[PDB]
Amino acid sequence: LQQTQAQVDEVVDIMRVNVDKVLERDQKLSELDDRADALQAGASQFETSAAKLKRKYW
Amino acid sequence: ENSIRELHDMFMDMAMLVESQGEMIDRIEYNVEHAVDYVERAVSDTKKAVK
Amino acid sequence: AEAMALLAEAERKVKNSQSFFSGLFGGSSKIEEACEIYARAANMFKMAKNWSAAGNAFCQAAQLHLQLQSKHDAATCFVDAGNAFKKADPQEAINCLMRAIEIYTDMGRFTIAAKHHISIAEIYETELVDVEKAIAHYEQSADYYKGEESNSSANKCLLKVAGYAAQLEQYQKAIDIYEQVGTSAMDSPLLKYSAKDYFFKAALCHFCIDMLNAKLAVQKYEELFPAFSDSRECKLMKKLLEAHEEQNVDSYTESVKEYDSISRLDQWLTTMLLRIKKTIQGDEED
Amino acid sequence: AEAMALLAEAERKVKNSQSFFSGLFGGSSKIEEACEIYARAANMFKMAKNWSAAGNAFCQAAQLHLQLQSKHDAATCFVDAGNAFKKADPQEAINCLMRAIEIYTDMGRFTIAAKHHISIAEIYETELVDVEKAIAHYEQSADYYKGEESNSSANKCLLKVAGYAAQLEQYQKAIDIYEQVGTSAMDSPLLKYSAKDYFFKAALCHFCIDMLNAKLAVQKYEELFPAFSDSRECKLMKKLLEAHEEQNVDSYTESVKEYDSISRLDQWLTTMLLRIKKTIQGDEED
Repeated sequence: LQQTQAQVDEVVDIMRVNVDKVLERDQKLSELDDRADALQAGASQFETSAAKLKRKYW
Repeated sequence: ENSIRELHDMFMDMAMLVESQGEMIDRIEYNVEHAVDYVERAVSDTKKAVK
Repeated sequence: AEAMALLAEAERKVKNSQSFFSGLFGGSSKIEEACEIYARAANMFKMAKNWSAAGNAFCQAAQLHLQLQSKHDAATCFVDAGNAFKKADPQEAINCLMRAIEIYTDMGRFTIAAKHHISIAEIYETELVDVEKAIAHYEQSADYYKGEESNSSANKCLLKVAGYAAQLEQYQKAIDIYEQVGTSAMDSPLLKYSAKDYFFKAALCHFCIDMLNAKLAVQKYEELFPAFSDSRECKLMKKLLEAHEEQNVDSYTESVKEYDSISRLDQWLTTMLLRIKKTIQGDEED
Repeated sequence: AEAMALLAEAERKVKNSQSFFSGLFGGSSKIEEACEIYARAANMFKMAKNWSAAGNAFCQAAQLHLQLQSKHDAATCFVDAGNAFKKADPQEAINCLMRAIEIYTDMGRFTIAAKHHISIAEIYETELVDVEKAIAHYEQSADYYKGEESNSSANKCLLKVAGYAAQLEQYQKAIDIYEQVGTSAMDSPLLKYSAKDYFFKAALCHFCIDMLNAKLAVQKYEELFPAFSDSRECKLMKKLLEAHEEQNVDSYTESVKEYDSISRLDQWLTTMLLRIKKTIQGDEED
């Protein structure tokens, strides 16, 4: 029972290592949104700029 | 059982957290190819604006 | 070396000319040069820890781009200006976030519109407490996220609606929210172990709703009552709402801690529990 | 704002010029202005919650934009026309996306053809239920995703094929699909843990088979049976094979008497439970 207690408390700490991960998870989930949202307009407007460009130089 | 309940709290936190993150992955699924659907489609006309 | 000179030097140049300064062309390359001076100005204001003229500089940098050809990078500069005064205390940022909405909403960009429409409600509730408009924007933005069917963004909006429909005390609408979202979740393995959390969130929303809808919504949502977080919902709720039907608060208060012994309570639940406990107490006097 | 005047001023403005209206150059400036305004108009109807009228506003904008020469964003206007009736109640988004996908592949392209072919498949599975066609949509679309090494949907849409196909009608496809996913699942160091339920799905489909064909997968598969999560895959099976083979029910049913607690059972698992015991009925029920 106590052998298992020690083993399981090691595994409490493996979950605490997952807690050490989860801030590194969530902040990166944030900043990848913080790029994708800003990427969306620069991606969007370039076809419109292309239309503005190619009407002239045929 | 209490110790396993403590890790169980951290794990229902873990799994429902990465669950909730899966919606930001859904907005990736938007902004992964709709981003391509603008960009590659625009360069299909700028590369052909030389024509 | 600051941009207060850059603003006035481009403000000399921002004239709408009727002279040889235009000639035949306007000032198109000139006004792009000018708006680049405003761009560089508005960046170094944030670099200089200003936070109050900086977002104003982004406002003006975009403002002198609005009437040219494209409100678009001017709209992103309004998004940046919404990111300007937001860290700061002034409310100018929300106005720029409106400007972004009636550019992106006006243009077909409901996605990014919903991306910061939620942040507006985050400010109307967390910072600039106007919580019925915060909730109206969580609800409106969730309507947009369900427009493109991005579901859990809308559900993250609906918790800020519904979870703050408890302290705004419209329980009738609180239970009107978790049903259609959580009965849609048993098919999903993505949330099924979470779905019974939501039908604790549906179930414990009482205005003293003592119908057997609480005894039936737990069943339509088919739910093994020997589920072991439904032991923390269903038979929990049996002891919580049979003792109310016993008119007996003491074993209620002992068993709510017995729940605390097996799953600790948080803010929204605990506040609604003391709320319903007030209802139970005020019913047990008479 | 104008739900009608933008239309009325653009319908008198769309006409081919073999007349005094011809002059020097085309009216492609006029229909360009008109289609940009139709885009704004379908926006203002969707903003005004008019997803039928908005969706049809996308339909004219989406079809008239091809008339100058713009196959690029007419595909996007087709997806928007599809999204409107996808959000609204009825069908006919099915035609917006079937107009979309063919033109997208006619560009010289593969991916988004499949990424909305799955959208039609989701509609024809969940909503406009045509699973004998939606599963073909998953099938050809997963053929495209296979030929692009987008292994995600390549495995996924196949799983959508087999999970309904096995129970309803196709049997050798069940194990062939769950083995095609299972081999390359065992391959990658990312994938070989998802293979456990994949070979569970390969095993527990019985095809009017009484046998240990699942045990043929056991002495095939890299279980490493000191991994006990596959004992909820095959020791489950090592009971129920001989329960079904000795035509016995109080051991077969006992397997889920104990397995319902240690694994929540969704609709497909219990329907397959009922499937193998229909084979038990055909073994027993006179």
